[PDB]
Amino acid sequence: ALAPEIVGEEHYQVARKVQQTLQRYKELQDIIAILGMDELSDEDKLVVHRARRIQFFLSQNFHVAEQFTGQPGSYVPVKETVRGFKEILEGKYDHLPEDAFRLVGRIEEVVEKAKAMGV
Amino acid sequence: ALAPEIVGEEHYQVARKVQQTLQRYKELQDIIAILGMDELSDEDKLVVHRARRIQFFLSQNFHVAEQFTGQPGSYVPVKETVRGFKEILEGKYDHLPEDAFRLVGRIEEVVEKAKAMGV
Amino acid sequence: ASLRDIKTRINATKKTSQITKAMEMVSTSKLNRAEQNAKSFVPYMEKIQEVVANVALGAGGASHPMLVSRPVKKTGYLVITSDRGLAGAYNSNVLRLVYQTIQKRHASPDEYAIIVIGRVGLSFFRKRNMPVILDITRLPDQPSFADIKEIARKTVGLFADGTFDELYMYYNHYVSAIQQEVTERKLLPLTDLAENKQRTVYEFEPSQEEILDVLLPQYAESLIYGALLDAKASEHAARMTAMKNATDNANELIRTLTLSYNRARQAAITQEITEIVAGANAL
Amino acid sequence: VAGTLRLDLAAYRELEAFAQFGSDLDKATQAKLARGARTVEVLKQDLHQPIPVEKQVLIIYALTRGFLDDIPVEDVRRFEKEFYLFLDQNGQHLLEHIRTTKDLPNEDDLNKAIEAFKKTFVVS
Amino acid sequence: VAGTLRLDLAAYRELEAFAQFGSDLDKATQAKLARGARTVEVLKQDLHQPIPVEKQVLIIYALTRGFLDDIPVEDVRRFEKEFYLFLDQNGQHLLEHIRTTKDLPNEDDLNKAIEAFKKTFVVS
Repeated sequence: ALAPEIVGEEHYQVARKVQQTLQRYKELQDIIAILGMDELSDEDKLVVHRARRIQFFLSQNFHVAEQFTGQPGSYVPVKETVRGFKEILEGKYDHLPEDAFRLVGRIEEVVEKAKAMGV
Repeated sequence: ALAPEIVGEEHYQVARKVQQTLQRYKELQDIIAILGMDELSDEDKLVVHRARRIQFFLSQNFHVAEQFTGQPGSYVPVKETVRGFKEILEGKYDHLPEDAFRLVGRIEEVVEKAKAMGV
Repeated sequence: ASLRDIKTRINATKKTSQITKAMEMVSTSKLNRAEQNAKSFVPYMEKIQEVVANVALGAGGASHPMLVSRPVKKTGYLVITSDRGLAGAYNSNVLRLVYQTIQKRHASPDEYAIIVIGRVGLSFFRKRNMPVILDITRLPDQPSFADIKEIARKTVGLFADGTFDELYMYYNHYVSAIQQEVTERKLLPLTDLAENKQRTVYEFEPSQEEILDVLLPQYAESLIYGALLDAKASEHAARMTAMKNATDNANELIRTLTLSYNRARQAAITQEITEIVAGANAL
Repeated sequence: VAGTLRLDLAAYRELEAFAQFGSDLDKATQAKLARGARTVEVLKQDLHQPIPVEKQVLIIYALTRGFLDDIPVEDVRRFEKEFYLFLDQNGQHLLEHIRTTKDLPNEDDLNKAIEAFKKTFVVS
Repeated sequence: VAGTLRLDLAAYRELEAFAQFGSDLDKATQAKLARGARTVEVLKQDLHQPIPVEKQVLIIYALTRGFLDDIPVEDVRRFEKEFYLFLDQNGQHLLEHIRTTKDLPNEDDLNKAIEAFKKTFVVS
C-alpha cells in the first residue's frame, strides 16, 4: 500500500526520505568504526545526526507494555507521525539530545522530555 | 613456455620488464587518486607514464570484431611486438598521447594515429 | 549475514587498510624530510634573537614593547591548520582553542583580527562568520620561506598603522611522534624577552631607535617561520599516527569478520553432509 | 551515446571507493565524481513511466556531452522532466529525424536546441 | 654459520613493510636492508644445479662475516659463481678440510683466502 496514489504524495516522499537516510547510516557503519567519526565529511555527519534521532523516534510506548514500565502508552495518528518525521527531516529539532526521542508518542512529547531534561 | 631457453633472452627480458612495470604501477593507482602523481618521486612518474601506454598497447583490434565496431583486424608477429614493447619501455614513444595506443596492431600504427590526431 | 556480503565487507576493508598504510608511509617520509629543515633553521633565528635582545630594549620603536597602542582596535591572530585531513581531531581542536578564547572575549565582530594558514582554515571559515584579511590556499611541504616572507611583511605592516594591537597565534608543537601540544603565545609587542648583552658596538652606525625599526620585523618573521615549520612537522606527526591507528583498527575488524566468516561456513558444510547422508539412508 | 556512458560509469565505480575521503582529492577525480553523480541521477526512473527511445537518446546525449555539468545534482530529475516538455513543444524535428532515420540529428541543431532550453531552465 | 643468516633473513621481512621510505636510519635501513637483500640474492638458485655442502658453507660464511658488505647487489650471483671457480682453482685444502672434519677451517686462513679472491674479482 506504499504508493503515491494510496497514501499521499507527502507521506510517500517522507517515507522514502527516511528510508534513504537510514540506508546511508547503515552504509557508513564500517568507516565510522574504523576511521572514526571525526574524518567524515560535513554531509555525512549531518546524515548520522538525523539518522540516529529518526531511529530513536521510530520507537514508541505501547498500551500493553505498561506491565513492564509505568509509562502509560499512546496512540499516534498518521497525520501526526508524518508531520513529526517531516519536521525532524527539515532539521528543526537538531538541537535536542538523542535520548529525548526514545519511547514517546507525538513530536510534542519529545520537547516535553527535553525540557524535563533541562535542554 | 616463458623460459629463457625457449622464447629467447631478449623476449624473456622484455616480458619480465613489462610484468614488473605493471606490478609496480598496481601499487600507485591508489596513492595517485588521493594525491596526484606530482607527490610521488620522479621515477614513479615515468613508471605511470609508461604503464598507461603499455596497458593500452596490450590491446588489439580483431578480425571478428568487425561485426561489433567496423575496424578491420590485424595480425602482429611476435618479433614485431617484442620490438614494439622494448621501444615503449625504453621511452622512444613517451611523447605520443596515450589514446594513440588503444586498439592498435603494429607499433607504426600508433605513430600513424598520432599523426592523424595532430600531435 | 551471508558469506557473499561478508566477502565484500572484508575486501573493502582490505582495500581501505592498504590506502591507510600507504598514506602512513608517505606521511612518515614527509616528516623525516621536514625534520631536517626544522633543525636547520635554528641558527638564523638565534642570531636575530640575540642581536634584537641586545639592541632593541631601551628605546621606543615600531615593534618595541608597546602598551595601549590604540587599545580598542583589532588584534592580530593566526590560525594554523593542516592543508589536508586524515590527521584526527587535531584540525578540529586547533580551531576550537582559538575560538573559545578570542571569539568569546572579543565582543564586536570587527574589533578582532584573524588570518589563517591552511587549506581547511577557509573551508571551515565558510561556516564561520569571521573576517579574514589574507590567507594561503596551499603551502608546499617544502620550507616555503620565500612564500611566507611577504605574508609576514603584511603581518608586521598591518600590525603597524595601529590596526593590530598585538600579534597572537595558536599552533601545535610536537614533543615526539605521539605528543603535540598547543601554543597560545604573544609575539610582536615583546611582552617576554631575555637579556643577551655582550656588545659595545654591533652594526650600530644608525641610532638605537632606527636599528630597532630596521631589525624587529625580521625578528617577527623569523619567529613566524619557526612556528610554521614546527606546525608543518606537527601535521606530519599527527597524520602519521592517525594512519597508524586507523590501520590497526581496520586489521582488528578484518580479524573479527574473517573469523566470523570461518565460523559460519562449517554450518553449511555440516548441513550438506547431513543432506547427503539422509538422501543415502532414505533409499 | 551509450559508448561514453559505459566508460563514465566504469570510472565512477572505481573512484567511488576513494570518494569516502571528502573533497581532499585531485581535481580530475572529483570532476569524474561529479560526472558520475549526474549519470546516476539521470538513470533514475519512477514507476510506470515508459519513455520514448528518442527522448532517452536525447537526454543521454545531453548528459554525456557535458551540457549538464553546471546543473546542481538535486535538479537533474526536474531538468529531465522539463526537457521532455520542451522537446514536445519545440524541436519536434529532432524527434522525427531520430524516429525515421534511427540516427542522431545534425550536431549543430541539437546543440542549439539544448542551449535554447538551458536559456529557459531556472535553477532552485 | 646458519644462525646469523637466519636472523638476517628474519629481520629483512618486517622492514620490507617500511619500503615506501628509503632512509630512516643507517643502522635500521642501510645495514639491515643491504645485508638482507644480499642474503636474498645468495639464497637464489638456478634450475637443476645443486652445489656441494662445503661450497655452501663457505659462501654462507662469506655472506655472514661481511665480505659482501662492499659488493653491489646486482653482482652477487656473479661473485658467487666466480668464487666457486676460484675455490676449485686454489682452495682445495679448505675444501678437503671441511669435507673430512665437518668443521669450519681456520678463520684467519679463510679470511685471507676470501680477501685474495676479492683482490681479483672485478665489479661491473
